[PDB]
Amino acid sequence: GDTCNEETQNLSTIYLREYQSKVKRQIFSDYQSEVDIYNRI
Amino acid sequence: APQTITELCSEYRNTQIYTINDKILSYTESMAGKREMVIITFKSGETFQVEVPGSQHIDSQKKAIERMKDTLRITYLTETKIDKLCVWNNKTPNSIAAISMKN
Amino acid sequence: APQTITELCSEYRNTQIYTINDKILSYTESMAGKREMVIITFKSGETFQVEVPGSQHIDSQKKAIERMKDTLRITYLTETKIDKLCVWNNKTPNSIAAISMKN
Amino acid sequence: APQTITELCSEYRNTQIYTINDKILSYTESMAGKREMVIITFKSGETFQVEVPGSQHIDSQKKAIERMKDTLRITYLTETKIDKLCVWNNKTPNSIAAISMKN
Amino acid sequence: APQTITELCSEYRNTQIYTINDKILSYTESMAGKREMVIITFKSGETFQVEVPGSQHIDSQKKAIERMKDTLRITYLTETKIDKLCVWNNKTPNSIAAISMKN
Amino acid sequence: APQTITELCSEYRNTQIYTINDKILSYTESMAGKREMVIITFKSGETFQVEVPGSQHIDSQKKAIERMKDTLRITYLTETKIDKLCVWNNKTPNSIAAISMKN
Amino acid sequence: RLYRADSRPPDEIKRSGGLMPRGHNEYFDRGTQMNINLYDHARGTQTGFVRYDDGYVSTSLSLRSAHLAGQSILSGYSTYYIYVIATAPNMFNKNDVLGVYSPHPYEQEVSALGGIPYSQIYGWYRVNFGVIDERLHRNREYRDRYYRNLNIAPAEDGYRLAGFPPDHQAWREEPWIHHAPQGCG
Repeated sequence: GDTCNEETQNLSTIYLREYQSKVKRQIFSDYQSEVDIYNRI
Repeated sequence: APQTITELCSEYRNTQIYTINDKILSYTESMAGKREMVIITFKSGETFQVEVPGSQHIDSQKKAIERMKDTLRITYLTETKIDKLCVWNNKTPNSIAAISMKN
Repeated sequence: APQTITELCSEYRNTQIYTINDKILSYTESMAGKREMVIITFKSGETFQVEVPGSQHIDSQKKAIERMKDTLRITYLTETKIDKLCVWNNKTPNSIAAISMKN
Repeated sequence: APQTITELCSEYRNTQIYTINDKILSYTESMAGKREMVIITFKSGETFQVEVPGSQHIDSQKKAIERMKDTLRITYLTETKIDKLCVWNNKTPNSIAAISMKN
Repeated sequence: APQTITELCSEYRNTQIYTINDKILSYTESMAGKREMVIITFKSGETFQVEVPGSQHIDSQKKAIERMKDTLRITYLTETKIDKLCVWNNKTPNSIAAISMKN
Repeated sequence: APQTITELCSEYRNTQIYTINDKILSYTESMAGKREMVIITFKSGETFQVEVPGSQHIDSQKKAIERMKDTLRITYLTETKIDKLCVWNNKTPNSIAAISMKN
Repeated sequence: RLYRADSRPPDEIKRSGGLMPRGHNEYFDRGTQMNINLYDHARGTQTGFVRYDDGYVSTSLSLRSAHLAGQSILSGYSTYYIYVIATAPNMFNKNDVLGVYSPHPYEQEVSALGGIPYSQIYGWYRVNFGVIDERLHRNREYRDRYYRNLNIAPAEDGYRLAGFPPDHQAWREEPWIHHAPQGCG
């Protein structure tokens, strides 16, 4: 029944959300500033 | 140890929780003498700071302070919504004690 | 030296593998004195923390506790799913000892 | 404390606000002896630097100096738009005190 | 100075070059006592680690070990293909001592 | 005082200014005991290194040396175009002293 | 690379995070639980737009096709752009995933799941008065090393996403039967 269109929309969304994380891993990483852990501790 | 920012904030004196549910609008970083600090503002009009490493901080806090300024820079740069802020209200702008974000 | 988190985790008393296989849901960081910690929650209701550097910590772990806090921040902003957590279950909330992510 | 870059800029002798409202145009970094510094340039024509840590800087300012070089490298590599700079105009190129960005 | 990884590796007894041309498949980080280390695996079964601060290390390597770990976290998170790994082949899993990337 | 990599680089001995106007091609990093360094290569076919830290390097150049490797690491990942490199031609490979990026 | 005509300009595309499906304001926007469905998308038609409804943004395999398609839908539009997009797993070859149930088979489109992030866009040609300005304006945020290696999502990953309704014959035959979601066929 709707399980179909609800399953469809769900496998699709989980396909989306995981791809949206690949992209975030690309672009948000530009902003990652490393730290001198030996400096602050 | 506590499990939420709200429980964290209340073991403290002169603290208060603010609900933001918004991304940081402005970010100001200053290396000016005796004013090394970060100031952030939200479109709501609120302004908070990460204070100057003075004596009102026990030694262990010094490494936590630097960590907080890294977080605020990357949050502002990425546009991540900040949910709540636990602040010290005895000074202006309010001091940031803890921060939380949810996805 | 151990080859997997499960193995590395099995070498400690009071630890246990948790298969999360999901992205973090909440990130709470506190620079509040004597509570310099990071709290993470998932949508299953679980809550884990990175403990405040303290008494039951050797000096090599110190540089390693900071490392964990930085890793958790960027894993959360980017929605990277955590695979397995190897926590010490004798603290509350469960304290994070190791972490692994795949893909 | 002050609540914006301009109010803060006003507590020091020999400073001026520069409204950038544009992204950094060039970035130069030097690890050359006695000249370990950062110079940045804009479309408008100006050139600014981040002083070499000598002794016109107190201990917390050293940490603050490094942070600013971190932020400038990030802002450049990413074409983040800077808003206003507060600089000490009694140096050549002018020396950076604070920085602000708006989204 | 050697101008290549193949060359650099080539002068430590017990080294081995590895042509990987793939990205890191799993990343494990531990702040557990004495296992404060990173372990990375490749689809092709091979496991490698960045050892715990061994006493046989010099202090400029102290800084270089932490750097390597930083590199592995960002390389892993970014899906950047690694070219080769210079490693010590007398530890288990094989211990990384240098890494290269291309294109 | 200097305001360009050319102006700054002409203040030293045994220094040359190379114009690349190309992004990095390869990136090598070594934790190898005594060879803690970074090596980069471009298409022109030039190999440059960030030298290992040692007693000749004033503590000030120490921090500046670690910054350069950070810049070269993220410049590679971002595939950022390098404009010019001031290098000490009296060591092979040429030792990086300064670096500039533009646009 | 793939191509698509669109009336939306390069700064509106940057403002939204990329080329977005109808209704989706921006890319990482979770506030609009948008209906995603390949079959429903492949059959739809929006005036002034190349199929962009139902959680998918259609793209063509060539410039002359991208332009042909742009000239039907955006004819007269004093200005529109032709976007050059790189191949990545979020793309699905319509004809391949839907087989003989592909609504417009002669069309040949590679639809994209959820939209196209700005970092995945290569560049764009400006198109004035229905005539292509041949100088491609490049996108500086295009992640070349990341999108250089990736390819379109192979059909075996989309069959379950084919989105046919439950009673659909396809779900009961090859190759869809092997990947049919719960409650379908």
